[PDB]
Amino acid sequence: MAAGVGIFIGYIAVFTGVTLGLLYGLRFVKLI
Amino acid sequence: MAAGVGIFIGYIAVFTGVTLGLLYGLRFVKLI
Amino acid sequence: YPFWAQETAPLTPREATGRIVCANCHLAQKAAEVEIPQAVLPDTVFEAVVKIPYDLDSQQVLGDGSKGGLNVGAVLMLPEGFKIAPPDRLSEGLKEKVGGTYFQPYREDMENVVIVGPLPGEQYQEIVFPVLSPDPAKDKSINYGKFAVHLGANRGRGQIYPTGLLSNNNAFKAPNAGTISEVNALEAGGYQLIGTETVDIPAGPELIVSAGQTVEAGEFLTNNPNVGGFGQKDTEVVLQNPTRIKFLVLFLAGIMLSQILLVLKKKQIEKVQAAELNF
Amino acid sequence: YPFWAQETAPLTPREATGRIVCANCHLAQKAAEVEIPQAVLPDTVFEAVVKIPYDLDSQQVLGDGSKGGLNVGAVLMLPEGFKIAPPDRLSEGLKEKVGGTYFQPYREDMENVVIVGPLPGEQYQEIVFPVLSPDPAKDKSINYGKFAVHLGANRGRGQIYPTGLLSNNNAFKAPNAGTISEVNALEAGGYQLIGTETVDIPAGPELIVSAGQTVEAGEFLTNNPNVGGFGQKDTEVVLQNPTRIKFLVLFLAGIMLSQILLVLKKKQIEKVQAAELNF
Amino acid sequence: SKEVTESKVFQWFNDRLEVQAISDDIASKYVPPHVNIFYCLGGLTLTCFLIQFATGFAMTFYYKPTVTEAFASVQYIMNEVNFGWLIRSIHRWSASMMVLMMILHVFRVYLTGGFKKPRELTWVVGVMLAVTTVTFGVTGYSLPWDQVGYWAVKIVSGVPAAIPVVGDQLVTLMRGSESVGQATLTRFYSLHTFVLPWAIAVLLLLHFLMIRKQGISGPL
Amino acid sequence: SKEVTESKVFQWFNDRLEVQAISDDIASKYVPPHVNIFYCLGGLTLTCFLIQFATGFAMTFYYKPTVTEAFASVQYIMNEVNFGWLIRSIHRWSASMMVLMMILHVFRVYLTGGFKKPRELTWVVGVMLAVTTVTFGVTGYSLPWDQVGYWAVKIVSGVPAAIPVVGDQLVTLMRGSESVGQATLTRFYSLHTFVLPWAIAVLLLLHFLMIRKQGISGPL
Amino acid sequence: SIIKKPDLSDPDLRAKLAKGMGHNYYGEPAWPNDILYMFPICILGALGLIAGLAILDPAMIGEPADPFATPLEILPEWYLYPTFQILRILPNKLLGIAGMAAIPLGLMLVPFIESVNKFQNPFRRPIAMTVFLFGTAAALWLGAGATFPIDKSLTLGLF
Amino acid sequence: SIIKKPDLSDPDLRAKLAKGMGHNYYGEPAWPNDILYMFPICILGALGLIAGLAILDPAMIGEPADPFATPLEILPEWYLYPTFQILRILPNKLLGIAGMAAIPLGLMLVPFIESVNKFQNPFRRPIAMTVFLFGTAAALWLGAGATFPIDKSLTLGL
Amino acid sequence: DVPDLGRRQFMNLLTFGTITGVAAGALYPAVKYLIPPSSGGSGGGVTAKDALGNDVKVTEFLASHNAGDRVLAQGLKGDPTYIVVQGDDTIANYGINAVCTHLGCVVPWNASENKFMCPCHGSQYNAEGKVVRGPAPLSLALAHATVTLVLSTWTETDFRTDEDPWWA
Amino acid sequence: DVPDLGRRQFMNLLTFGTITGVAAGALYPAVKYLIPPSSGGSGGGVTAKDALGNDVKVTEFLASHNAGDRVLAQGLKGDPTYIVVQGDDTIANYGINAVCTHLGCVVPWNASENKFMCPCHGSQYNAEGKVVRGPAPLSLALAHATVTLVLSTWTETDFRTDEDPWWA
Amino acid sequence: MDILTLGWVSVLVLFTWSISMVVWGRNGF
Amino acid sequence: MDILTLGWVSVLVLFTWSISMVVWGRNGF
Amino acid sequence: MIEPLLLGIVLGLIPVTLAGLFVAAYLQYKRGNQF
Amino acid sequence: MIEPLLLGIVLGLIPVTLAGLFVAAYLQYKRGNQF
Amino acid sequence: MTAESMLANGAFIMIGLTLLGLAWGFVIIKLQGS
Amino acid sequence: MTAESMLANGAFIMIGLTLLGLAWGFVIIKLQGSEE
Ligand code: HEC
Ligand code: HEC
Ligand code: HEM
Ligand code: FES
Repeated sequence: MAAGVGIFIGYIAVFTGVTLGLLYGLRFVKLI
Repeated sequence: MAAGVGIFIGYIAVFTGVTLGLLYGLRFVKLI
Repeated sequence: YPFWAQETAPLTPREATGRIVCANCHLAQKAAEVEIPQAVLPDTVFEAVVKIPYDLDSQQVLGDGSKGGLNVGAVLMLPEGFKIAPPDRLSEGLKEKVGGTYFQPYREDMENVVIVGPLPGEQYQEIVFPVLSPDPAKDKSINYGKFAVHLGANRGRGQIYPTGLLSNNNAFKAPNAGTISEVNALEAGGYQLIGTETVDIPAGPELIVSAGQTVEAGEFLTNNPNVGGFGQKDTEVVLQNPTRIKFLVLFLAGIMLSQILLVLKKKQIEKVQAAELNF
Repeated sequence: YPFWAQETAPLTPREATGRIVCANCHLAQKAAEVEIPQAVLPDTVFEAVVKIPYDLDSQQVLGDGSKGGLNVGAVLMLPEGFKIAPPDRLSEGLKEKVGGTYFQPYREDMENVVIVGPLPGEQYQEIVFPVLSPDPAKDKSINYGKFAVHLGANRGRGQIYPTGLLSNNNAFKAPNAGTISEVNALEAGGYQLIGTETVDIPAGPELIVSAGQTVEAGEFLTNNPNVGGFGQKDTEVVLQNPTRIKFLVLFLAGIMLSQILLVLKKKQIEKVQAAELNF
Repeated sequence: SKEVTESKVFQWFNDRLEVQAISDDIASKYVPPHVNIFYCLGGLTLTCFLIQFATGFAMTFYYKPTVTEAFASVQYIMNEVNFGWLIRSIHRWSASMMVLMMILHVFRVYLTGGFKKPRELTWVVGVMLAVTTVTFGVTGYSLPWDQVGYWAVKIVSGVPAAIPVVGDQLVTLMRGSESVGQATLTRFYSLHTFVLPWAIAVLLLLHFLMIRKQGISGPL
Repeated sequence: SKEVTESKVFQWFNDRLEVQAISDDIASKYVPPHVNIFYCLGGLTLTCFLIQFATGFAMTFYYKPTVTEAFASVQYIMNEVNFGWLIRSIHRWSASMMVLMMILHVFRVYLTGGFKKPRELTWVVGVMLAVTTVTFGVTGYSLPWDQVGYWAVKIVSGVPAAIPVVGDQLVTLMRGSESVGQATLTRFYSLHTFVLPWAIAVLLLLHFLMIRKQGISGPL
Repeated sequence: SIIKKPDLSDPDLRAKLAKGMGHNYYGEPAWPNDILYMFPICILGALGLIAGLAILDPAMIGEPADPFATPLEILPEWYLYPTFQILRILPNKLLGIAGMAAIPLGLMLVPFIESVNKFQNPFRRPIAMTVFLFGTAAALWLGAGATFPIDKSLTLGLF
Repeated sequence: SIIKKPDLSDPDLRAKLAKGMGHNYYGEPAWPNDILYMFPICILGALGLIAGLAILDPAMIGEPADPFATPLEILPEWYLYPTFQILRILPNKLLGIAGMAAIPLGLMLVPFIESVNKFQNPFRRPIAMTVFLFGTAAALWLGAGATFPIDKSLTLGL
Repeated sequence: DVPDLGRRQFMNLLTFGTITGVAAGALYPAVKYLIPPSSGGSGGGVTAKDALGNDVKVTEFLASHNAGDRVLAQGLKGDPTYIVVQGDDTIANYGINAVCTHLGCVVPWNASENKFMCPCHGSQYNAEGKVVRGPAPLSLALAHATVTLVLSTWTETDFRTDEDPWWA
Repeated sequence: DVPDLGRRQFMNLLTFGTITGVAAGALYPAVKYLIPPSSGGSGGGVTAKDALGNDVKVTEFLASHNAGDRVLAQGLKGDPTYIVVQGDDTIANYGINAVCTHLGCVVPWNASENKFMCPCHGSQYNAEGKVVRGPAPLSLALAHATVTLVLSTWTETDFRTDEDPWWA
Repeated sequence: MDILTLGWVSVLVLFTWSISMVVWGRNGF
Repeated sequence: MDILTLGWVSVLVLFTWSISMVVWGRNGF
Repeated sequence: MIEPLLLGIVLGLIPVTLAGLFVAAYLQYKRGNQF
Repeated sequence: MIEPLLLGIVLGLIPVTLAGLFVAAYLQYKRGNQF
Repeated sequence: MTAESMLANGAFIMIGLTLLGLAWGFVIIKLQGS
Repeated sequence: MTAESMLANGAFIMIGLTLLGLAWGFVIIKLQGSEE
């Protein structure tokens, strides 16, 4: 309930980071 | 197998007769 | 005989595999037919015609060793509630048709399974069973519907007695291979074959293997004089409810009246459509 | 006491209706709660806190008749395979937390059902059971899944002895209606009452029905001195397989990646459509 | 009403769902003169299936699909339940008549060139419907758990044991166990009452949709 | 593959069945700006039913609807069958989430005026769908034949007895007998696996046909 | 308006007729002439025939299953008589499986094997008719043999 | 593309809009933008949540049914908590049946009772929203009380 | 010269009324099938069955149960019934239907307080079935024990509430 | 720039391959669920069952059969296997699997002809199981019947056809 | 006056009459 | 750290992320 | 089990249906089509 | 029986869905439509 | 019928009844003409 | 998260996570820009 908050924050951060990375690296290579 | 033939003949005759009677009666009373 | 089936299998003549226990001793298999009505009404007497066919010009060997005619026998397993009609209820025409044939219930309270025989085959190749159908209206443990009728019929002598011994109405074999070379009539039609290997051929069969020849192991020493045989057959009989048929007739007549009315309605709509075209 | 439950119901402390046998002699009803973790790992020592709330200041009539404190006791029916962890498996913190409380398996091979008590309720408001979850990987008779943990906890003196004789911690009732019209203290705090009416009252309860008046059939003659009660709490615990959670996390991460890729594909298709309209 | 002749409350539905669109769609099709009495066969198959959908439905209220009660439940239907004999016998006879009508429908379709271009997919889905109907019959033959049905399933289920590698796995999959027992009865009841009704419904939907789209075949 | 892009072995299917027609019909629909995330709820309800159609399907291969084998079959699914715990738990959870998504879908429909004219029939069919799902869970709550399900049915099945005229007759009709037992289990299993799946399929077809015909409701 | 002639002056109907479709656009109207008045006739006929067969020849309960006793005669339903026959006379069980599985797979190739000509009349496709007649005769012969001892299942008795 | 504006110059579309229908003819295209790319997102989310709940909170087996021993607390599924509560608190069992059955039959009259006004926004339907909020609160209160003894079931422990 | 609305409606009525008669004659068997068959015996032909479904003999109750105990057995209409031991004998002339008259739960016995206490809502019945407390509207039914066993239907007037048997 | 056919096809591949991976990960439990559980007893450790499902007791099995009598009982994988009484003892070294090798019928034993004769088509076996007549392609499977009853899977060389066990 | 004969004949004539009515209503074979 | 917490968090983040992806993909709420 | 009535129905309906189909095909063969 | 996690999910998703629907209604009520 | 072994008899009856159904449909068609 | 009873906590978490999911969707919309 407490370390779960940290895991939630890290999990959201990791998936937001990979979302933005895929978006910008696929728009960069004109794929999307 | 023999009286059955008679029953079948009579039964066909009866239902054909009522069929024709209904058809000609409804033609007579302008229902058809 | 049927009572040997009563003694060997006293609970029922039909095993769980559907095979009548008469085949344990009667080895040959031929045709045996039963003419049962497709449907019978409750509390009505009907004849079951058991045909036990075999040519009347073929004579089998007898126990002593001489040849002679055959004797038919049968077991008819009817559905529960059916039984041989008493002489009081069956008609005079059926009375002269069944003759003086004797039927036993094969067991007490098991009157649906009726045995008969041995009867001579010269006049009993066709046996009439005056079966009496039960009425589910009086008996509440009996229901209408389709049920199985089993039959097992035999013509000749059996190969094996209830004590396991072999009759003379079969082909005899060798215990093993050897050199017998000893054929002699044992004061009758039987032989005593004795390298030295003990075997006895009864008076019935006739030796086929020549003396002084090295016979194989388990080979036919004599021919097979089994003229008769045992054959079984299962059919189905419908214990029918007359009320069912009455309501069925009413239902089908209503269906056909509906069909006629449908065709008349189509004719009326055809005339209406022809009017709508010729405006 | 729980050993009286072992004697009254030597098989199971629970009936098929779900009621714990404790309520058979503990007529009152109170609140009892258990903090079982929703999910536990196999072969993992975990604490189950059984709280038996009652007011510490409130005092009940003792066995002799005087007021006194309340002793608490409980039965915890852990799922099949669970057991109180042996002192060696407990960590130092948990060992210090549980204290010197003594637990019993209530039966042979029924170590999952654990009784405790009587314990002084002044300090044992909460009793920490050091439960040890089983290991389905080793124990082939135990499976992972959600199981029911029943709890029956009592804090007051029982009303009925194992022989059926009532205790003094209850309100007494007249058997029938009568004008008993007599009170006499039997050289102690416990007075006795003497149509023909025979009612005896120990030193526990206090009278509310005056003397020399009509007593109806079955009315509360005395005050109800019970201040405690017995309560049940049916809860659930999940014996969880860590491999299931690992594969669940992997599967959900795959789902989230798939959703991200679906949104990216939608963005690409929107980009394509925005140019196809620019014709 | 023939399709729609004279209605006033019908406007409430027509303003919302436009039922007259369905009316004018149904009344726009025509039956060509080359349609014989033999074109009624496929629909008859459907009729029989509907009976199987009906009388089978009823028999699901009393049949117990377990090896200790399947035979008992069947004879309870036949003897104790009101008109249970009629429902069960209708189910059997209409299964047989479904297969017969389907065979005659195949004969008609082959003998009128109803499968040729552009009706290849209709014929393929028809063959799949035929396989589904045969599966209905096979899985329903063992449901009574009488001796004939039990031995028929024990024979047909051990047939895949001839395939060299995947034979044992296939036999186990069809039987639900090593041998024909309770698992086989449970799987066959699920096939007969759940799997195959939905499969044949999907196949019938495809079949009828293709027939509706492409119409009936041309004259011979 | 987006809608249709460069499908050219596809000319066969388009020539026979003209499936470019349904392709263009599907691609001719638009989603208005006012459609927010709450319009995904009803579809989620359907999603849940699809899961219930699958996992429940699977549990028909191992569950035996008999009072002497129902509970044992359920515990056999949980303990012995591979991923049987997963299938059964998914079934229960997706039943609960079906009903929850249904309630949220009703909240969306009412709080967006989606039931107003001309969508009264859609709301009526939806209420019938809700009744079907509620009775679906009612019939399935006792299939395990544990204490909870058996006693819940024994409680809810004797309720109609308060009706004076046809009370006990209704109680006997739902229970399949005078008392809750094997007949009740068989009838409830037939309702759960056969009757109500078809009823809810027909109601879902009507619901979706009305929605497709009339489209989504107007902006708020 | 009894029969509507095909309007060949319609380009869409002409295209459909060239493609093989469009035969549901002429003749008697489907509704209500056929679907409403002729379909229920066949429905009621089927219902009456099946109910009469059920009443006059009710289904038989049979004997309870015995895993230890094989019946003398075991048979599937009638339509499985040929395939069952293929199972019991073919010595190679793999060949029996192949023969049983080649019926559904061979029947799906009929619209593609016979895609050489657009002739729908049987008298204009004699090879197809010979193959179909041979297939019907073979299926009926195997089904008849399935009700015979395995020795006589081939010749059915031989006169 | 981005969005298609409603073509009000179209007569059929305007007629549909006047009738309340025809709203699926403007905005973002349904395929593949939403049906092919947004629907699978929700389907995968629902499947993942249901599988996660199944793994982290499996379905318990229970105890075999005993016709002679009713359990201490018997309850239907959560969505039957309100109606079951009605059965508990209405002493007239016929009235309890009527009240339980008036929910599905009472909802079927909602589109016809509220056919007075064309408005769809909740803030333009004061009486309808008052009734809806009162009914939702009452249903939640009955469902919450269903998990209480029949004594304090009307106060939720006050 | 053509069928107008009236004649067409009359022909429709005739044709589809005959079809509806056929349909009713075909649906009567289906409805009669879906109604469970009456095979519970009779009101006086239901014996006392145990948990396993076997009848409990009156002779067995000696040395098998204590004195004054009340034990559950299958009774009239299948619902559980408390067969009462009278302490000296083994049974009585009546058996108390254990199904609660409020909702339907089986009411357990409570020897200590001499009352039937429903565990779901706390309703109380006395040692003979009469309502004492709780939300129960009616009193527990009575099963007339016969062999001293068969739990026939008790139709004699109530010896508890002084009225006709509500269960009958 | 606009994503051309190649880029859109690659992006489709990525998205729907992740979709396919998730779908396969979800379907693996579904496929493994429909596969029957690995609970077919034990290929070498299952005792002998009678038609009533009970263990057949050797003491009951002894002194209950004649010399050279073969009665079949449930065995390996539920297949009926004959437990031969050779005349002196009540057991033998081997158990002949009654399930025929032609279709799957259970061959009965005729002690009259001292042979296993299939009833379905007339396949015949010798006293030990070696094929001598009929269309049965291979010989009847054997087992190990040991007690002092447990029958285990046969692995040693076939003492009848002089070959390795085809069933294995 | 045989009831079994009456039922069999009724079924047979239903088959024949259904065929004949489909032929008559559709006005040809 | 914990594994039960890890699974619970995974399910919770899946719920949150499904909502977030539906919102982002449809470009608003 | 063999059902003689069902097999009789099958063997009476198959040949006559085939004969009728061939007769209808012949009748359409010896004349023209609808257009 | 009572399932606490499921009841928590229900009691969390009902009010938030109602509040979100009312908020979306308010946002569409303070603003116009497309046509 | 009231006679079993309805295989050959059943086949002949089905053939004859199909032919008679066709024939009687045509007979009624001919007799219905005004 | 490895608690004992998740009725109140479950409801609060569900509400908070729904709101957070909407907020994070809008955050990603803001952080995706318009065109690079
Ligand atoms: C008895 C007189 C007949 C005749 C002449 C026909 N059938 Fe049927 N039919 C049924 C169904 C479900 C369909 C498919 C519906 C669809 O295509 O969506 C058909 C189709 C036909 C056609 C072709 C219609 C078309 O549009 O191409 C024809 C010419 C045809 N049938 C002839 C269903 C049934 C029945 C259901 C109970 C019955 C009875 C019949 N059909 C009987 C007949
Ligand atoms: C072995 C125990 C047998 C059983 C079972 C059945 N039969 Fe038999 N039968 C058997 C033998 C050894 C003999 C001949 C004995 C002798 O001393 O000759 C017979 C004879 C008959 C006959 C007479 C044949 C004739 O006289 O030519 C009949 C009619 C007969 N058996 C009938 C019969 C039937 C119907 C059976 C089944 C119920 C049956 N037998 C069983 C040996 C055995
Ligand atoms: C299994 C049950 C149900 C399923 C699968 C389902 C599914 C759907 C779907 C997919 C839609 C399209 C719009 C959307 O998704 O929001 C919809 C709309 C609708 N639903 Fe349902 N629903 C179900 C039950 C209900 C219930 C219980 C009601 C009402 C009590 C209802 C009434 C409606 C109405 C009126 C609409 C149209 C609203 C509009 O167009 O704005 N449905 N439903
Ligand atoms: S199993 Fe077929 S011949 Fe023996």
